[PDB]
Amino acid sequence: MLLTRFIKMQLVIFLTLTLVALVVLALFYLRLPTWAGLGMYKLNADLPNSGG
Amino acid sequence: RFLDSMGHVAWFVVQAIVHVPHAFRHYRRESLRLVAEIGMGTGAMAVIGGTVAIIGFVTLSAGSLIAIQGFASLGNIGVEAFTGFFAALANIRVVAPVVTGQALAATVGAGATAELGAMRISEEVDALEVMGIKSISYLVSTRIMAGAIVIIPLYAMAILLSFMSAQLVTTIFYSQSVGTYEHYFHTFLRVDDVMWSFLEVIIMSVIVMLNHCYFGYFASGGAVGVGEAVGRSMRTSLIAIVLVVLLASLALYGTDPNFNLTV
Amino acid sequence: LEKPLATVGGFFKMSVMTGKALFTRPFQWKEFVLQSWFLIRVAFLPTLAVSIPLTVLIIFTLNILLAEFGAADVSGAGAALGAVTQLGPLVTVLVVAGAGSTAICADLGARTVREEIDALEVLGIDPIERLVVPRVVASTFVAFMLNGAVITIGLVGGFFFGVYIQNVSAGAYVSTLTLLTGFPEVLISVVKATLFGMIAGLVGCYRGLTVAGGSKGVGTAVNETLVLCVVALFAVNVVLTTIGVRFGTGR
Amino acid sequence: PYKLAGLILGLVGVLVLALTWMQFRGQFEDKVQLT
Amino acid sequence: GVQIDVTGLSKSFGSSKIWEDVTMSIPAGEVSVLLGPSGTGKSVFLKSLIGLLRPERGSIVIDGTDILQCSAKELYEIRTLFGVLFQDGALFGSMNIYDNTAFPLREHTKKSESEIRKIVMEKLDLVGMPNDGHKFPGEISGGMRKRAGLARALVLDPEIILCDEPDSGLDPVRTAYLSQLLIDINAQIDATVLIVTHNINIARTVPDNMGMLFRKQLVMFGPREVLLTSEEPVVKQFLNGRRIGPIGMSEEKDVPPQLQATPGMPERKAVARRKARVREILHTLPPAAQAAILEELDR
Amino acid sequence: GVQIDVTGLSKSFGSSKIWEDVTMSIPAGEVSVLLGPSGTGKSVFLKSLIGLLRPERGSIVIDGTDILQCSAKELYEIRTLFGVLFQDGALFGSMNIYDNTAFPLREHTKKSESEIRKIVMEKLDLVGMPNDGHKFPGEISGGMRKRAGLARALVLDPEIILCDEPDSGLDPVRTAYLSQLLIDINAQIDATVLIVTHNINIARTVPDNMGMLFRKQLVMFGPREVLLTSEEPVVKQFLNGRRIGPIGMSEEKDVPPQLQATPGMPERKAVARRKARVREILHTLPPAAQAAILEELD
Amino acid sequence: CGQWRGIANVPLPGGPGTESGSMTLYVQMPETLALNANSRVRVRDVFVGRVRKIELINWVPTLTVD
Repeated sequence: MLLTRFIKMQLVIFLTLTLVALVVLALFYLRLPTWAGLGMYKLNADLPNSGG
Repeated sequence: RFLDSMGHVAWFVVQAIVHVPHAFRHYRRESLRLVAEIGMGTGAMAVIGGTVAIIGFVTLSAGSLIAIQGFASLGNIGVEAFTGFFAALANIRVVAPVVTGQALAATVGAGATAELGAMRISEEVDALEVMGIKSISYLVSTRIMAGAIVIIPLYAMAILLSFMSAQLVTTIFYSQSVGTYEHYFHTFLRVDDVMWSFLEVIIMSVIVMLNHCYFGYFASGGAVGVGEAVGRSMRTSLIAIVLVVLLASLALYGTDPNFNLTV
Repeated sequence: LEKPLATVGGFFKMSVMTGKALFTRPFQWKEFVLQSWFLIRVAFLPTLAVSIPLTVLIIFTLNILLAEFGAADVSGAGAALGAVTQLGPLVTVLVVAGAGSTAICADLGARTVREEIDALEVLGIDPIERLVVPRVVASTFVAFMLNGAVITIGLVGGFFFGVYIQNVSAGAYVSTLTLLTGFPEVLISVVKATLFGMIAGLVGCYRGLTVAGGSKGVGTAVNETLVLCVVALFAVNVVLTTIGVRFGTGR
Repeated sequence: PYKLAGLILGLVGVLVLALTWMQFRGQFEDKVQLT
Repeated sequence: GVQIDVTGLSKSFGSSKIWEDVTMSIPAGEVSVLLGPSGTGKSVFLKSLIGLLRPERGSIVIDGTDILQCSAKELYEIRTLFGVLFQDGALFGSMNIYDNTAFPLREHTKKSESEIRKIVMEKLDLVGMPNDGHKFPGEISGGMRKRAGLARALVLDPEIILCDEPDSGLDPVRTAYLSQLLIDINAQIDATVLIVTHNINIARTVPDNMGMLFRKQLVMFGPREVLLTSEEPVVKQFLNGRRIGPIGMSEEKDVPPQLQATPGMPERKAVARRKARVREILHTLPPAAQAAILEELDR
Repeated sequence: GVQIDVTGLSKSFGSSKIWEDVTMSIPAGEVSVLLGPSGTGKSVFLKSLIGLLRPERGSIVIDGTDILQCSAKELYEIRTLFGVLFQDGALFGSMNIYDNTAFPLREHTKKSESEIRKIVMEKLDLVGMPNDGHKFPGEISGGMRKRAGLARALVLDPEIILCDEPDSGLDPVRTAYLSQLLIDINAQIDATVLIVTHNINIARTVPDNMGMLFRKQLVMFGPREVLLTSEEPVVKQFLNGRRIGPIGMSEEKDVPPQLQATPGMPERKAVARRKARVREILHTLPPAAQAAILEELD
Repeated sequence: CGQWRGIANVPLPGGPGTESGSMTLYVQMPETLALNANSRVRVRDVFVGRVRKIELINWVPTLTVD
């Protein structure tokens, strides 16, 4: 049923647009690897006072 | 009357929600067709890009407005390097969700209301009931599933284009340095705000699709009544989107504003 | 591109004829009054219901961000600024394109499919002068008044919300309203409102007079009317905002 | 059963409003007062 | 009642053509009927004769003035002599029946209010709505809508009347009532009534002249006698509602005693001139048709 | 086909009432036609016989199961032996003629693609559209819409078929073609056809049984032999299209030989049963009607 | 209308000094340093009052404090 090959073109172009938009927003605009901590190691420090 | 009207819409939304698994397991092809239709528009609006193009244009306009007014005011005061950060806190919080919601309401909601009203007038709802097919499950639940599937890419594109427009307007038209803008933006933007905004937008889109499908499913008065259905559905969508964003922002940042500059 | 360009040319020709009828033929007081009241009654309650939560949200965001910044005494200033330069015109755009433009398009489509336009035409009456001109004038008048009401209600609601919830100072609010707002801002707001009303009325009337009949013609006409109004009003708002901030109060 | 679902929807709306008001006022979290 | 001369008229929507070369001559005061298979665009033709549409070619000479060339300023007077009834009546929903009828009188003439009231009441009573003038178009039936549209078209004393499908959405009894009313008005006013319909009960009893459109062409036009006794396959098939012949399954693949005016109504003048023109055509007619028409005229 | 037995039906939209009291007995396998003036609510009656509307009282007993009060699963099982021909076809514009035709037997039957294609093509050739299966509902005329609606209503081999104003938007010639197709359909699959209309060609050549609605009531129902020779003023007036009679100008004031099936078709079994029923009824008619019917039977 | 001094100088409701039992004082300042009405009256740096009117009588500014 259906599969008119015109709806399929719309579906694939929409999926490509979705993937590109999500990757660009997550990498270059939100920096998800930095927010999560990808490629980053943890360090600690002790302060006499916070200093704000 | 008023209580009965509320009960009618409550019954409609309950019936549409409970039939989502049935549509998911039995109407996959209809869901894919509706997803393609919503993502690429229909009619004479599908040649200009459909819902994607309208969302993009309106979000670009909103981001341009934010960047222009913010840079103007901050330059007049003098502290104009904050614009970047300001722009972020204008997009995620109050502008981009509401504007994307209104544009999505207009395009997709009016299209769905028109389609359902046309089917009601053309007696295709009766044709569906004659073949022993759940009309509400076939139409409204499939529309809701398609809208829930399609809202996330649409809002991601809207956020991306609003950020891009604000950055381009600030750092090209007003010739601010890209480094300062990017630093303040990436320093004073929290991904938690973006994720909660995405949840707000998903809830808002589900409510909008429910309201528009309700107005389109119970249309009456021939081809003339479809237009009045679209108008009433649009008014209700405006009110619902604004209320949803207000309540969500009040709940999320009521006690912790999730923003720190001073000590 | 040929078909959209031809439709744009038809819209321009219809608007030109509308202006010629407005400045040449006698005005229709009765139809203007009726359409003004109709547009008021279809877009008054949604106007408040969209403006009040939106201005409350913006005031809440501004107050929390300023309190974290530490300079919460200037909360009124921005509170006025946006509410005169963006919130008013944009709420007017939304509630006019959604309610009044769609209502006008639906009404003229109803008259077209019922052959009332041809009924007017066979009696020698030009449809434009009798119908479109009062509708556009009423749309402009209603948009102007609704923009004024939006700005006033938004300012008062922001004051009450901030003072009675976030414990900001009332004096620091009412005495900083005029800090970044003056005659340029209210003037550009009025210009925006009038232009938005005129454009919305023109697009609604043009789409209503060219409805496709059938069973989905009026619904498609209303949907396209709304989309065109939204896009055009947002573009015009961007242009007018740039022009207005060129003559800014702070500079 | 229209009026039954209308009452359910109204109760859901009122409860959502009350819950978001309490979250805005921070009634859920407990804090101690010092003078 | 005035003559219409349609010559070489053609129309086309897009690349598709509705019809072409519709060469006819609608007489003065004679109820003509245009009929054909549904989907041949016959309301298009009726609308073209007044100027609501623009035919691609041809001419429509009414009272010596070409409609397709005269500017919009002259048309303001040209359409003073018309009266048009639309399918649904095309009334105005914002005003009642009384105002719907009085609208042309309040628009064109400068008559006093009493004169307007007298004319509107007289014309409303003439169509069978004597005390039903205070109602609205949204709360009246289709037949009453057609009656009120006629009463709106009968106040300016027209010289041409165009009726668009006076049978749509009506059962045969009410269609017969409306046809009797149309014969009454053509007897009283002599107002060149032209009717478009695919109905047959209208096409056997009401008209004086008739013509058929088929396959985007006019197969023939003429008086009642020449057509009701014509051995042409298309006309013989359609005028009886048959099944074998030119007319196909759908568009994709392709005498009865004429109605008399009621007693107390003046004599119709269209019958005499129609019979004279029929005698001329009989001079031109084939022998079998000649004999049939001569038998008919001697009754 | 199966017999429908309407009993004491009544409908009302608010204070206004559509009809008052309708009692029928629609015989199995026979084409029946319900007539009346304009605005008598015949399409409401056609809707109610499948349950799309809810009459206030009365009963509509299909087989032995009163469907006016039954569980929704009972209704959805009943409506497999039904078929409705709406005024415009009520096709779905999103899919072509082939998909619109194959939709009912894809939603109900567990058939393969080959058998589905075979039955759909057979039903398309039956309604005379052998190669118009890939076109869309907007690319075809009204008559082709009615053809496709019929072909879609025939795929489930219904025991009842409903037809709503087949004359609407059709000239007399194409209406004659469609009526011939309806008679052929009743001859081949032997399905109880019901038609609501006011067309007089249909009312005088097509049916086997006829009923008349006027002033919100059923004046009478019966076979064509009985009704065509009726002395009742309303029936005689409407069937002869007269102007003088009870029927007013508007709602405010309120024996043809029949047409046989195409040669090559199986014998339309409803003719013999209609003759037998009218022969049994014959002893309760006025003498002139009795004489006319007796002459017609021979 | 005649005494209209702007939206900053209108006495506003709510806050300290508006409830019943609030006392009214007159403060004869030498110069008000462009002070507006609805400003805060502070005792020990605690917001405990509001200034109502800043009228000028015989060229010496007198403040009405609640």
